[PDB]
Amino acid sequence: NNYDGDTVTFSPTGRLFQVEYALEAIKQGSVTVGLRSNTHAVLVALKRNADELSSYQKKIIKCDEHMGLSLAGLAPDARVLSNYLRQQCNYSSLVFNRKLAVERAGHLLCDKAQKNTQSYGGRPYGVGLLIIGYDKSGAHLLEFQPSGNVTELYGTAIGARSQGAKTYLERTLDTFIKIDGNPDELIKAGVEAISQSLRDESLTVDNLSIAIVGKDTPFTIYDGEAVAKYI
Amino acid sequence: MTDRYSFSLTTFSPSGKLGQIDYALTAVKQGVTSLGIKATNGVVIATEKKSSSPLAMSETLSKVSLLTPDIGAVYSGMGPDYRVLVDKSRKVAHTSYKRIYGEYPPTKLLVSEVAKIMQEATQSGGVRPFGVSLLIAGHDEFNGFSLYQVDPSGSYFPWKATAIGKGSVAAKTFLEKRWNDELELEDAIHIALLTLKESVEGEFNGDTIELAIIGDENPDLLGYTGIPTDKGPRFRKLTSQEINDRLEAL
Amino acid sequence: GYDRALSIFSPDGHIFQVEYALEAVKRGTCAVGVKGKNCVVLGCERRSTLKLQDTRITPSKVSKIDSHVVLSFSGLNADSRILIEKARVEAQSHRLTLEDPVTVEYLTRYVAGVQQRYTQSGGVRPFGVSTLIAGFDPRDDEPKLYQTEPSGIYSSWSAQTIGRNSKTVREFLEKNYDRKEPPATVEECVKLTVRSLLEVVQTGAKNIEITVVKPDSDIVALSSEEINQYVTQIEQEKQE
Amino acid sequence: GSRRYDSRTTIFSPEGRLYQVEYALESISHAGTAIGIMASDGIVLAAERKVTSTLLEQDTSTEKLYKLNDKIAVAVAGLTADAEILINTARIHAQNYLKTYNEDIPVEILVRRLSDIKQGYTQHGGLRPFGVSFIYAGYDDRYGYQLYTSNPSGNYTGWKAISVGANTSAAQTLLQMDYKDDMKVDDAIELALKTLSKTTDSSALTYDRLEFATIRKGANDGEVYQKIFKPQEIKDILVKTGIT
Amino acid sequence: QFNPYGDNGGTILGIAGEDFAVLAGDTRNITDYSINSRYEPKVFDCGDNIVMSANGFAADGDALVKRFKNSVKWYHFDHNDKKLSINSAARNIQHLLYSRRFFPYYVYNIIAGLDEDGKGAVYSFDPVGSYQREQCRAGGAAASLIMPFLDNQVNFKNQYEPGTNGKVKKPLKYLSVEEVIKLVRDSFTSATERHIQVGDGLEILIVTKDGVRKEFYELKRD
Amino acid sequence: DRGVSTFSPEGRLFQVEYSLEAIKLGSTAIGIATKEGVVLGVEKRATSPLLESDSIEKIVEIDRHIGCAMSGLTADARSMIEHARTAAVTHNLYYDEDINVESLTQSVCDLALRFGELMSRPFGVALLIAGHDADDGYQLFHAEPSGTFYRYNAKAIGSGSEGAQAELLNEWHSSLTLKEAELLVLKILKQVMEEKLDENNAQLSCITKQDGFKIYDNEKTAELIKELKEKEAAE
Amino acid sequence: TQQPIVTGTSVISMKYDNGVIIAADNLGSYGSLLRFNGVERLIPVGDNTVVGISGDISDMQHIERLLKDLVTENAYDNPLADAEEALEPSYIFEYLATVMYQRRSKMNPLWNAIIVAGVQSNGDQFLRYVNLLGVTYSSPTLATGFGAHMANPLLRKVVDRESDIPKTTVQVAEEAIVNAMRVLYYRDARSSRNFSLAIIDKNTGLTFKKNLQVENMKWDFAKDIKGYGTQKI
Amino acid sequence: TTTLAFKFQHGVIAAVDSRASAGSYISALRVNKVIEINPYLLGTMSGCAADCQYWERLLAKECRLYYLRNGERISVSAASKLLSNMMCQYRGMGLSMGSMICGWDKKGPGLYYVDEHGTRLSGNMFSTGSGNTYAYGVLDSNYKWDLSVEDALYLGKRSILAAAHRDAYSGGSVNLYHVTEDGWIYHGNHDVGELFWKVKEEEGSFNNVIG
Ligand SMILES: [Mg+2]
Ligand SMILES: [Mg+2]
Repeated sequence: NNYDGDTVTFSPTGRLFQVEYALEAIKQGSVTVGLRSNTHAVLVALKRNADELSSYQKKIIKCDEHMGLSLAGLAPDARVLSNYLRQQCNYSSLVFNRKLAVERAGHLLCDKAQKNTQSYGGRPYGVGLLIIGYDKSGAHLLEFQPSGNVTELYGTAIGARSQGAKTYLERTLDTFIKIDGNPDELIKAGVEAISQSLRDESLTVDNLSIAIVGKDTPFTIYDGEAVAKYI
Repeated sequence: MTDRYSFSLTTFSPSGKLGQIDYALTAVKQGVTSLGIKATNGVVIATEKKSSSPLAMSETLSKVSLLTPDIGAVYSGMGPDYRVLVDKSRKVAHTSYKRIYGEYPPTKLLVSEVAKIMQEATQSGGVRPFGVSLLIAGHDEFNGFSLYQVDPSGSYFPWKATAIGKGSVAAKTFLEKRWNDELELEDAIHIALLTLKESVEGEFNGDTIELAIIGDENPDLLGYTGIPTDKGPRFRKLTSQEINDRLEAL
Repeated sequence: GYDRALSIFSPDGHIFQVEYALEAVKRGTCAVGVKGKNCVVLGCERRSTLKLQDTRITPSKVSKIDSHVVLSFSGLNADSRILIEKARVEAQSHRLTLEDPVTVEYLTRYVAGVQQRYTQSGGVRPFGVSTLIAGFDPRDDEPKLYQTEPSGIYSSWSAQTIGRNSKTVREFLEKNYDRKEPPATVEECVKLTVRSLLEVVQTGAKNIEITVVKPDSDIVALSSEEINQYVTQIEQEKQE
Repeated sequence: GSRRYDSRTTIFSPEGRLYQVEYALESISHAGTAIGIMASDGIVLAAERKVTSTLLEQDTSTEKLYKLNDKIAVAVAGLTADAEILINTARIHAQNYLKTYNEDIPVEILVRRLSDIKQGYTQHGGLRPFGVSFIYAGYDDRYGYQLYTSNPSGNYTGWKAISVGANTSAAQTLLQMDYKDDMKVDDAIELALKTLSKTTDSSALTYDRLEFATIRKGANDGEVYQKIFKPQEIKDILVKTGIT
Repeated sequence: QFNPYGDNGGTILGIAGEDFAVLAGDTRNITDYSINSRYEPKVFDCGDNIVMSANGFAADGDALVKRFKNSVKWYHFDHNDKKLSINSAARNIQHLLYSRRFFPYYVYNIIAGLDEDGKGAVYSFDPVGSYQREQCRAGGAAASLIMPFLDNQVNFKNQYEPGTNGKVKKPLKYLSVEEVIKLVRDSFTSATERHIQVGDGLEILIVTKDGVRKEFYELKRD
Repeated sequence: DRGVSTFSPEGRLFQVEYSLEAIKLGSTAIGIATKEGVVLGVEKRATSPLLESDSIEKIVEIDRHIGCAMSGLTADARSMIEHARTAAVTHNLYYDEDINVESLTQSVCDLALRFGELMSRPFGVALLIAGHDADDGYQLFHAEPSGTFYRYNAKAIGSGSEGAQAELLNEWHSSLTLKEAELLVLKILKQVMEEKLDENNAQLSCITKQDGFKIYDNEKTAELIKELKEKEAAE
Repeated sequence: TQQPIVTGTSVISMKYDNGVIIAADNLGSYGSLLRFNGVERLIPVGDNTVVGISGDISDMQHIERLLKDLVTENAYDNPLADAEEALEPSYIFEYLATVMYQRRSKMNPLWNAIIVAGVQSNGDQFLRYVNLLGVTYSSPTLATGFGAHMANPLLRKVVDRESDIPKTTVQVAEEAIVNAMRVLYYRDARSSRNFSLAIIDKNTGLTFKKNLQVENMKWDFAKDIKGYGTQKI
Repeated sequence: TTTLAFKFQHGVIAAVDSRASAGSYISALRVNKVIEINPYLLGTMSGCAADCQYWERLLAKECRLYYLRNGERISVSAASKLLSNMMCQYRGMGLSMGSMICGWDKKGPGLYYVDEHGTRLSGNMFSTGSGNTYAYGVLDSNYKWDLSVEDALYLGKRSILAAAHRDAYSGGSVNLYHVTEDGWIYHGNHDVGELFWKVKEEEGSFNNVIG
């Protein structure tokens, strides 16, 4: 109200409204789902078009051979944050001959977002990210909020109507975690999860975007006829 | 962090007034009375040592300050602002003059440097004006004795005699009746003490009054002998006893 | 440094500072530009509220940017000097690095770029100035006349006016200027420029300035008497 | 943050005016009147000190008329402290020019330079403008005797006769009435003092309330002399012209 | 005084075939008269069907290769996983080298692969960035021993057709990958005999449309 | 007042949303992508008859294989064009090749959100970037001041955009020829323009693989307008 | 640019079937003065790596602190710091090699020659060299300074190529290393009798041996050597 | 190295050798010492090959940007100047560059010599490199403005041959270029070994050499 003019101002109840408004931009964004087993981690994203002449906005970005994310909210902010991850993954490889741990990648994103919430002049990032990766401790899935909060999960969803997919994954938890050494079945569970967030529209060939990373699987994105198999 | 106040805090109002300067002058008005009188062979500056507490040692608080051996200053208004201005004035006398010309600046030019500093606090970014009016008395070879007033705006005027602060209006009227162009230094001191008594409520003695003069060279205060051309400072602060002696002939 | 964003969008999609800069131009004295077949004429209004003026030394309204290009303006006088100085420096910088003088279009594009830059840089306000830039490209006999404004847009004009009551003189130029047959001579071009200012000026005395620019760096400013002869001839034909 | 307290000194009004420049001009309209009159054989600068005191040391005082170099002087109207900042800058510019070209700076070039500095404060920096209007009186071998004025906007113009400060409307009308082109310095001296005497807000015009200066080729042969009038000399010229 | 440069010896050789390319180099690493390693790989697969070797000062060679490999990675990121053509890689390397014009990478560099028409390609660089496409290029310590031999046996220089006596040149018939590898092995075996910095082992990387293949051969260890 | 980079309660940047309103006031620009080329067309909208209309430059070459049309505060586009031309030529310097249309567009869009308290405000202009490369063929992009860019088969921006976009919705199909696209741009421009469309107040351009980016002569466009009038009178 | 002041001589090492061995004497020379006799030049990093350093000792102590800080930093926000995300020999080496090359590129080197010896997570032997120029190389045997000239020839007689590594036991490897250290003591004027030896084995882990001495020396034949040619007495 | 270029009736000829040496060792028999800045501009190269390649390819970037901004082809005078100003930035740093900027613009055919010093000279004929003195002799004695394209091409070709023969660091092959108002035209690569014997026989020159 009087306390939402900038990110540097707490409300009387201790809230940060600019951060909450940035969180609101994610809710307006298109749905994306993340889930993993012990061998693989999967991202599924519902891409959004402007109209029938337009392309469908890409949702998934590769950060390294073993890591990548999906976005929901302001796409340019995802490009900035993903570029930062690319650099950090790359710094780890060049200097330490070491693949960047997914947990450490989350810590770096948290700290980068945090600086934008405590300083004058700047603004919070207006995007949410779901980071998947496979490192020395196996498969991982992270959820990033532009408040700075990063959370390691078995599965999750962000964007509009994401609650439906999140409830589904909460029911299916015991099943999909056990899908080891079967990439196609893990993707199926993700496609079925994101289907719980659809209304009026359904998953078409240029609508659906899928990514996967695992034990002997580099981070690879599937679009177009490559996802027709799962429709 | 960083000083993000890079804009002026003093600005012209629709009527053409610079508010912060006017308000700085109001702070000066509330300040304790100080005055200056110029004689033929000297200048006197004086003020009341308004002690905040009787437990405070008012000798440790110097309202009258030496700027150069031949220049002294007194103020009315905010004491802390005055103290830092004295520090800057002493330094600028060296950096912008003595280290260049090998001699101390003349009164009018040191006043000009102090005035410039005060003007800049009226226009520069993220600062308020100084809440003081200064009375600067001094002597130099080619201009002789002089007395200047410097206001929060940075404007300065030369005076034969004047007063600033609390009872300045009444004090200036008192000085107009008594001043002439034939006054000797002792006559000016006498008039200073008379004028200052009117604005003082409580105790009026050497311990509650601060008074200094710009007069003859004091070779006894130089600290060394052997150089004929060096004859000592013209600035001298009168002692508590020296003031009381002149209060008996009052 | 002072970084405050002064030029910003409003809910209706307007940059008010840029639009208020145009209001400063509206207040400025009238300037007019007319290009003939082999020349360009720049006319300028001088408000007669200021007499006791020394016209020898008072900043003239038309300024040479190079030997072959001139610039006139309407709006804040002090603002215009900054644009003129920058333009003059760029003109010499071009001759030095490219070994050709600037084209009129290039010089216009530069000045317009400076104006634009001051509409989305922090800590600065837009120029309260619109300019008319005229001249001839090196080794070219085609007349050139351009206009710039605070927003930074620029365009070429057969004839144009800016400043106070420019609406009225543009009205005149739109009905009097024929594109198929522009003022064939210097006389006709100057006459049409003076006529256009007489719709707005008041007295045709020292209120009208005229500067003629011809090809190959041939630039001259008309005197009071020369202009007065045009003023005389115009009204004598009008008494009919 | 800090934005909250920013007055924004460099913005247009909806009408296309610069608030701070307009308000600075309002400030200057309360300053003592300064007048400049250009003649064929010299220039006169006359200015009124503001409500003075009897205890003010006039002979060492300077609030209106300042020397920029041997050929150029200025009359001030507005904040004296602001003026001195600009004056010292102008003095340096004149010396820079002299060092570079080994010739005295032409009057207009100095005027343009100071006027550009004023302009800058109205367009960038976020600082308040200088609340000062100058009358420049000077001589060079190109245009001879010249009068200029500059105000807080950074706009400058040339004049045959001009006033700044208080009652400029009344003063300019009086100058416009009695000024002629073939006028001489001694006549201009009289016109300036007569104009001040009629426009002044004081009861009577006296020597202690005035500063006076002339720039004359009344220097022995082809050269120019600046004369800042002493208090006694202002008293004499007041008697000569028949005002006191 | 500190000398930031050194010489790690080694010799490399790149030959462009009709539809293939080879980049070979010995595996010996040295300082002065000592051997550091008998097997220290010098020719690398940089991705996108491009092979590379920076011969000379090993520290600068390892840095340049590391940077180019990185440039390939970012080319994919920035341009939608587009394949970096051999000619584009060559131009990119020029700019990597010339960024140190006033403190150069002390290496002679060679890359090999296939052009956009599927033909064999070899590009050669100097330490400061000048480059050009070539058919045959030996670089490093024993470059002067090998190149004259290749001029003779690859481009058939100074060879004429019997009976004509210098009137008709020997025709420039294309060489097979098996033929090129023989010339490579004989080049290095000969260099090993007369150059002390050459020996220990020979590693060859062959580039075709099918991908990158490696071949290793022993050399004399004295 | 309030920050320039402030979020609204709805989760939108005020300044970006307000710049979109400025673009709505701009003159109409239309782009249509086909397998034979991409056509770009604009409404010139001269404010006066004395303004020489051929000096109105709202269609611009970025490279031989990339063109661009603008709508809104067109003065803001100049630095965007300069950056685009530099990016295109610089990539050719570094990589000895043409730059991808998407990569060029992405490079332009990176400038967009570089504003705050960098430039003091977003751009007040939208761009239609049309081009061809070997990897993705003929492409049309819509670059906004939000930093977002959508690829389009056909797109209209400016004051008559929603009316034109509805028309493009019905008319576009994947088998359009270059000639059919040209007439289609002219038809829709004529529909949404205030003044009567002719060769002087409207401009056409195209990008083909063979000939690259070309702005059409007024004589060439005049013939296409006459061809349009006759085919509309044909039924 | 500097010059080394207090210096450490040869560091020698070799691979064997199940791990690596590394050794270095305990001397810190000050030119020809054998100034400091209790200097440890083998620095363990965790339980899988030992970094052996020769050259300037003040720079060695700096590197020692970098490695100590590296371990601290790796543990930060790292639940698997003593498991899957523990420091590897290859991580430690690449970090040092990055630092060494950066420092030489600023013309302010760390005046050292370093050998990183260790065993990787997968049980692979790690042995690589880096020096003040940023030059790196790997070999079955590695040695710095004099060790390069005298130790390598002896150690290469045991492991001449990669295929000899599985055939070489820890007893044979240690014996060869210990003999090499004796030879260096005979022939290097900047060597000491006291040394340290470290064994990093994939089964038995890190064994660090301090206060070792060169023994079984041959000197008796010296009694028969008289004069420099013709002298009989 | 030997490079030359000269202006004549129907444009400008540009001829260069092809050798590169590392001391006495011939590192390259075939380097391209002409840089195709654009279809209307040429640059020869002497000095450091890297400096020539880098700065002249960067000049091409500036010349292309010029055309996009101004909608007009850059002049030879302006192009040569942009290049000379780049050199003046690294004045004293150690760049080594000597090149002739060849082209055709509004003022007709144009030829400018530019070097690392920042020198920029307009002229009808230039030659640089270790063998330039030999080339100048053939050029000066046979050059006319009235030359045909055929004869001019041979002159530049013959002048390089003269240098290739005598100068130890010049040889390999000759590259010819002809610059017209419609752009430059490449006239092939000519082996010096084969060209020498050919010219010796046909022309009768080089009598002292036994063939
Ligand atoms: Mg050998
Ligand atoms: Mg030769």
